[PDB]
Amino acid sequence: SLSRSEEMHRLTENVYKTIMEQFNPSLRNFIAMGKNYEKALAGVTYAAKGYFDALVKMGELASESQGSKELGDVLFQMAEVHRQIQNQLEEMLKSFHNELLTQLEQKVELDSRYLSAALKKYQTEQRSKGDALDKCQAELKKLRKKSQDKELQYIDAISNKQGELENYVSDGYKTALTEERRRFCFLVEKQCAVAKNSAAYHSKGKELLAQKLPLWQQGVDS
Amino acid sequence: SLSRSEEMHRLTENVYKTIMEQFNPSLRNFIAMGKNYEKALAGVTYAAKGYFDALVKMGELASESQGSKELGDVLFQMAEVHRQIQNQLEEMLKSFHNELLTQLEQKVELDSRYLSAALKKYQTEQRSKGDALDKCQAELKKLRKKSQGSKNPQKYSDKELQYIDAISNKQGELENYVSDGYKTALTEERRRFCFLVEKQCAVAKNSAAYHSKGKELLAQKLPLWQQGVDS
Repeated sequence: SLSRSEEMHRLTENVYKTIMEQFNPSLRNFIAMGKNYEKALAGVTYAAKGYFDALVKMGELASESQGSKELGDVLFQMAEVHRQIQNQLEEMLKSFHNELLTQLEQKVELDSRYLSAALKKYQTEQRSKGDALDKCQAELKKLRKKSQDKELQYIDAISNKQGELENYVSDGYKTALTEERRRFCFLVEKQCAVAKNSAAYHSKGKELLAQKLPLWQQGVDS
Repeated sequence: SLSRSEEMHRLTENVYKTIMEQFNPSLRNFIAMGKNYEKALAGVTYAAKGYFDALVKMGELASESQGSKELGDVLFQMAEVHRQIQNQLEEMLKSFHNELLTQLEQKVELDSRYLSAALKKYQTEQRSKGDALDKCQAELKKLRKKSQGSKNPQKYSDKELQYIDAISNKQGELENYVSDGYKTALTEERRRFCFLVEKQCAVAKNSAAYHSKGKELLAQKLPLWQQGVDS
């Protein structure tokens, strides 16, 4: 390591600062934004029922009519398809709250605070092994300049501190990057987890309509 | 129990009555729930945007990361799939509005008033033919009791045959008039339930296109995103 092992230290620092300065505040925004989105979804849930019952009611009247009885069956079936799709939506929504939103809230609420302490702790021991090396060198200097094997004790003590430091930094940086990568990953995963539940929503709708649509269409063209 | 003409006449009156007293009111309630449902979805549309921006921003922060840049793309793709799907919703929405709701709205608005005039016109006309028949048949009975068999003058017998002729004609016109009203009644009734189903179909057709566009975008990318997670 040259005088560039300074960069590695400085980098560990920025990684921690950036998670606090940008990552968490933006994630919070993401959460709030997601919640707003969640709230609108729940809205569709309540309104869906009013519509459902109105379909059924048209269905009943048709089933009670003088000569449009067969159409009552079409209406009921349409209401039925709506009920099932509406249920797959609620499944997705529940998965939106329980696996993405609630999770992220919990993992972000105190995260900056701990990263702060984690960073401070890192710098502290980093500053410690540095001050210990300097003072150790400020001695190998007081000796070499005074001698104008006690020297062998330092040159070999310096190199040990130089090693124990170079591998404390490199070590911090590794952890740091894990810290950064892990937070994005977690986000992506849960997103996938809900996107997967989303798929089961569209697939059921596509499926359900595929079966019934041609029949409803024929009942009309009848 | 006044023949098939009286029974059919009654069904005509009940058919118009059911369209005005139940079909139309329940249809207005249907439109009303349709609109509440429409607003709800519209609500989703707006929130969708903010969510979109958020995703993109996390994507940008990831592309500027040191060792998470890869994930930046997975987020951007998710943002994309979401934006597209969101547009497909806007569409189902537009058809839900332009083909069903607005359509049922003007159809229903002044309907019972026209159905009401239609009913009255039918009732009035079928009552004239009915009264005309009864009077006619009444003057006949009145004429017969003046009969003196073998001695009835030609003036007499000719008049009787004139009435028999007229009764036969009025009698038949009335029957068809009622018989014709009934067919039209069933058509008025039939047509509305049918129009509802049609529009419901059009919206369903739109709904399939949205749901299907969703399954392709996700079934296509999900497995790949599933990999980026695997790291």
